[PDB]
Amino acid sequence: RELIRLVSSAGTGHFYTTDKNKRTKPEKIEIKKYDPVVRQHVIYKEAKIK
Amino acid sequence: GFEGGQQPLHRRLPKFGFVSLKAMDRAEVRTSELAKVEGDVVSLQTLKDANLINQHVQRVKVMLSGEVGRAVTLKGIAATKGARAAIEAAGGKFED
Amino acid sequence: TRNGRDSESKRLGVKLFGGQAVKAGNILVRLRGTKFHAGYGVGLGKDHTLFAKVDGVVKFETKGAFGRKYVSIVAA
Amino acid sequence: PKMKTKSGAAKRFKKTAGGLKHKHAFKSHILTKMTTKRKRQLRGTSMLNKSDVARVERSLRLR
RNA sequence: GGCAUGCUUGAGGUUCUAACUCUGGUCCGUAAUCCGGAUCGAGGACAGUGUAUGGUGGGCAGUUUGACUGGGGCGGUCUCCUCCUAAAGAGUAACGGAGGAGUACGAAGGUGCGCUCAGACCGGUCGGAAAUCGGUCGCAGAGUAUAAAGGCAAAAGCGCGCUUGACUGCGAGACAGACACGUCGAGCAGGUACGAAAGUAGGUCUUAGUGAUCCGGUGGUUCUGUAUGGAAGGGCCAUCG
RNA sequence: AUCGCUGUGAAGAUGCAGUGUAUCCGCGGCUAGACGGAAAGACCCCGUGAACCUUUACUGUAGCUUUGCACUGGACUUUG
RNA sequence: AUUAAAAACACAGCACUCUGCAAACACGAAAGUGGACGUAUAGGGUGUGACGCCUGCCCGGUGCCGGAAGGUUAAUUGAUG
RNA sequence: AACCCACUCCCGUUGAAAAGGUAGGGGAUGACUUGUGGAUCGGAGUGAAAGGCUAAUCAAGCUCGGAGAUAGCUGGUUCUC
RNA sequence: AAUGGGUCAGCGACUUAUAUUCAGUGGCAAGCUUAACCGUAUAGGGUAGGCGUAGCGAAAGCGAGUCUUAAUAGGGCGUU
Repeated sequence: RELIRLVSSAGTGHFYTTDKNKRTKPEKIEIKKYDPVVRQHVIYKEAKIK
Repeated sequence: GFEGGQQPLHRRLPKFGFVSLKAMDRAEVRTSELAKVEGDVVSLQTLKDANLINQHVQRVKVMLSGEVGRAVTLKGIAATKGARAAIEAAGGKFED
Repeated sequence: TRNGRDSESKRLGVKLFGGQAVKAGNILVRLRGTKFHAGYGVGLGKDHTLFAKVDGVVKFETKGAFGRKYVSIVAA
Repeated sequence: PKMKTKSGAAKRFKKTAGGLKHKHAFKSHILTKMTTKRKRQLRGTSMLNKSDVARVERSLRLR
């Protein structure tokens, strides 16, 4: 469970932070989450915290 | 500070900010004091002629903390909303 | 084989016994999995904490099938 | 000036008319384990309670 | 492809004498095995020394080398979770008795709808006590990601369909408590899941799964920004080691 | 104004309790006790004491050594 | 010196190793001086300890000695972004 | 034998003596003993080596300074209700 | 039967400076107070500076409010 970053599909630079088991679920996560800087729900699609 | 050897409060909590060098020469002069200058004018040097404000201060805001007493003129000196209201109410005026 | 090792004794049990005036957020029972169930105006938090949702006095009624102990608050 | 305030105490404890403000611990560098509800409630600038006041303003040279 | 050469530079070798060296000869200062000066010789841009730099370096130096402990040494143990000890509220010691943890999970979360497990029985043409089922009796003994305890029919167990509330801002009020920490949370606002709708949803049946500050790294920012406009650096917010 | 015993007691008593013995004071001897005198125990423990020795503890340093740049030049040849 | 005179140290003899002279080496921030007005049969270090018979096996570790020249590698250079 | 030493016993231990005496003992032409003068000194000398010695002092002399080092330790802390 | 003291007489241990906090006690009072220094000098002068009359915020700033916040909502701190 190495930790990842879920950045917002909207134009902001807001990110939620979580984990993932890489060696079982290697594909990326496209979960719809709530962005506070635009104040609507948008998809989040990211990894690579560095 | 020493708590017997555990981490004391002044090393266990974070440091939180900066001090502004902008505000070392700042000042505030409340409306109770504006009748104390002489000459029917409140200026920066006039507020330094009375001991109402230090030397090496440059920015004065006037806030509302009482009664303005007189009808004074405030040149070059900022004022809050209620204080500008209470100065202009009791005969004062305001320029720069 | 060797043997030490306890834990820090989580202070569980009944706060606010059965006639006491309660305010609308007070912890009733600290609980390790529902000894006492949630009654009339009481809440059942995450770790099975019973808390008060309204004011009144604690009841502690043994009600119904399954022999369950209920904490309820009667607005009195 | 013939009394030296501890400089690490002055960076940690700003004095207001309500007491001595400080920030909280635990909002550094391990922030995925914590829930948002813990990270939300260490975010502000709290007061300093009674057991700590005499020690801190003896360190901050005010006693 | 490159013909040729100079206008250059960088590493080697050989040679030269003029720097430099000589604890070589001979004069002279001088009546001096010092030291200079002159000259002859020999080495020679090496040696050597200054500064920078890698290597070696107990030759020397300043230190460190934990606590508990039926004295000390040895072994063991240090943080966290569950039961007993624990005296029917909390709490409660021992190098007392027993076990565990340093995580998993994008579904093992949310919601709507649906459903009960396990066991004897008796059934012989590969399994024969046993798999697959048809359940008569049944009568929670099953299961719960994981230790133990405590809980589970509104099942918190199990299956399926949709799906992200594993939201943001907070937060009345309590529990715990020396402090730093910690625990629960109705409600309000903004946006969303499911559901026809009441409603449920701020993760997981619950309690372990962890680590302060100071340093640094990264992304924002309304703030600051040492004459001024910017930057640099700092601050706050989010995050990593 | 300084006995014995048996107990008791910070746990081995001239001094406490009970009880026996015992006129007052030397001198010569002997050392069983006064946990006798001498030295703020050397053994043991402890001190976030010290000293000095060791090394493959940590961090350094003298010395030794490598190269760069100076002091340091010309001339050829091989060569990028 | 003042609780240990010994089986301890030394020793002749032995072997290893260094040192070509402005020697290795030592004391000296250096100049200098000892080694030595000596010169490898000399001089320093080390171990062993007259004599007699002898002094076996191992070069992995660590040191010391030599060897190519491949990787690594410092200051200094200062291409490029 | 002198001289130099110090193996043994006994005495002495508040000594005649802060290391001796009496009986015995070892060397006694040498790697001997000794006078006088000189040299080496404090992480520093010298050592046929014992941590020996360096002014009755030695696992780092003495003295004066830093200095009233430091001591979570020991001891003490003075009239009255 | 742990330590210490043979005895006497002298001596021998909470001081001082500078900053500060609290109490008590005074002077002035929305103000109080001077430091160096001047002074025919414990006077008088000198109010530079210090603290108080306003807070909040890390800050810009805004101010009887302010900070957080998308929020005139909540909440923190503050205000005869």
